[PDB]
Amino acid sequence: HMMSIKLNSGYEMPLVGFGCWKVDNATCADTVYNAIKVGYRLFDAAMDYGNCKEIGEGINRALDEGLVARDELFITSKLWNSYHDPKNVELALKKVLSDMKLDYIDLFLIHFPIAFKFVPFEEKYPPAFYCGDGDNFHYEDVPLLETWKAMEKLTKGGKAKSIGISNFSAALIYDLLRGAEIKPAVLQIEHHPYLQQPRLIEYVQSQGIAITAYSSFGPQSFLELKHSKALDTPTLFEHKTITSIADKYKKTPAQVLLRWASQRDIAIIPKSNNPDRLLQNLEVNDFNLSKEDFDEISKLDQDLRFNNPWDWDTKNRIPIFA
Amino acid sequence: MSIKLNSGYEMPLVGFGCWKVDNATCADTVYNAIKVGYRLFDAAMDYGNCKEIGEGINRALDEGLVARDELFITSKLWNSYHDPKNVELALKKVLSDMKLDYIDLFLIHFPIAFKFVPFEEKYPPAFYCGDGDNFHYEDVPLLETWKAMEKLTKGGKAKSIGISNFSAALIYDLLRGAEIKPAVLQIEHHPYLQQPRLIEYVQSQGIAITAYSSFGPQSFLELKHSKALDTPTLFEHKTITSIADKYKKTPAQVLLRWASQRDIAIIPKSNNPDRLLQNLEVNDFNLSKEDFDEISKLDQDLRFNNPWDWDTKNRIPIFA
Repeated sequence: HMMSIKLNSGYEMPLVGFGCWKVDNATCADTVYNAIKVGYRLFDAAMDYGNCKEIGEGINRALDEGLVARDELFITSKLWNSYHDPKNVELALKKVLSDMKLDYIDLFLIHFPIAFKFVPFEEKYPPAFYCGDGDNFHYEDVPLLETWKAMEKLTKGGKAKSIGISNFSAALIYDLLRGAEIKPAVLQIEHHPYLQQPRLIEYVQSQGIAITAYSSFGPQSFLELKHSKALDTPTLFEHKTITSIADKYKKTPAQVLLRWASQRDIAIIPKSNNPDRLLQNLEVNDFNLSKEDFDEISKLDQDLRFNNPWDWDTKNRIPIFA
Repeated sequence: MSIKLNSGYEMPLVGFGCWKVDNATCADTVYNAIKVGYRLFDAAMDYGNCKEIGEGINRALDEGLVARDELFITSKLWNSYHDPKNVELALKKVLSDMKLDYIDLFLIHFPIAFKFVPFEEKYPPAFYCGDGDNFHYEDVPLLETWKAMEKLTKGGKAKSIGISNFSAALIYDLLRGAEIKPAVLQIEHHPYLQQPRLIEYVQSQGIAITAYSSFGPQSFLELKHSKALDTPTLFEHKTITSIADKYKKTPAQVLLRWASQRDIAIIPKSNNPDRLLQNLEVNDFNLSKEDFDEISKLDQDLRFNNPWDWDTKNRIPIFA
């Protein structure tokens, strides 16, 4: 019995899934398949990762070999910024289903509250930060609610069982719900002990919207730690608060960081090409953090965000987190 | 000194903030301020002193001390009137209360939409939503309210329109469906809450910024929002006082110049004629690049005007 979240859409989402963000294309199909074998059922994808095709190979391989049924899996993808124009939303979902070789996805998210200039799929895919003009960014004047209304229409046809958002601030969600007929089922955000955004969490969960975390391990390189305003922030794998808790339960820092989220009903999507870690991540809910552990971890919040589109376009700063 | 708004009109960089001015003395205070040389007056439907402000303005006008086109009157659409049909009714109420036939700037006070309350039932409604102490809200997207604000500029009853307490992410989205860019953004702004990227993005869009609470937190509950051990008032912060000492100025002048020198409009208040004249002298002195660097270190995201604390049942997350 793996844990799941009952979405407001009526469908169940596994609490612990496999994040395909940053997974290399060469090994992706095997990694996905080997994950399904281990027991993973949710797989987090996106139009911008560029491995949707390889993810599908792993899925359909498991389906063909009879390791699982389709309704047992939970497939997430994300509408990239280039396709916020309502005319291109349905086309984007078709593109996802085509690449992954699936008849439907379980969750389709607006990847960012950002609308790049539409780049035809034939011109470039994944478009990433290309907007039809070299390295220059260009944007479309498409309010988020217009894109959401197109997302709501997708659910009428079944091609997307549930719809959601990613990287939306609480203020944006607050306004979006004023015009939404269907509330988002899921909000995905950067979430780790250094970026805890407790009031965002409280408000979003108060609305019955599930939350998925990415970057659960926090910053792990120079530029990622450079966002800190403190003098010498360590990685959460070395922070004394994490290692002490980890040592106390004979768990790894990674398991503590993942359980810190899942135990608060925040879905996690870790990745791993290591068999021992792959099973450790899946069974991360085998121990319990105490009230005292949570109080100590809450002290680490320092508003350290290292996935910030502000750093994308230097000519027109993207202020979604400003 | 003034700043030319993207609407074409000039807004004085130093105004008189009528927020928290007592009704009994507001009219004389406003009138005396005009005599000293003040031209911008920052009002709001929720302040409860709109009539008294208009009294001081019209007293000066009747005496010929100033012409109406020399004054810049700002008011704010309270949260109860975000439903488009109530937007023009709200402005008409402001104009009637203040006894003026047009306003220079009309701001959406907050990105929050309370349940409408008829003007006869209670005015100003404040946090009343037609149900005792319970808060109730309306599903009116901000863009719908803005479209009604835009319509107000076509009839001249409001020369310019703007917003207040909007985050950059909200402005980013609002401009996607806006025919008229907001002319002004008013926000809490002080060395403890500098929001530098919000300032940069907003000013890069041609939008003027007005600061309130330029002196920072000055009481126990206001300072309590700090996560630090013992935050002092900015009047006694060593970074502020050292700058004031070497330039032979007051901490208040430093705090105000920290905003005005960056083209951020200020709206202090005072009943002291000498302090009133002092505040009008913007370019009396300048802060150095080093001064700005030292002051920037004080930013700690200390926000003490947060609607999160209004409704404990349905937390208002506009700053979360």
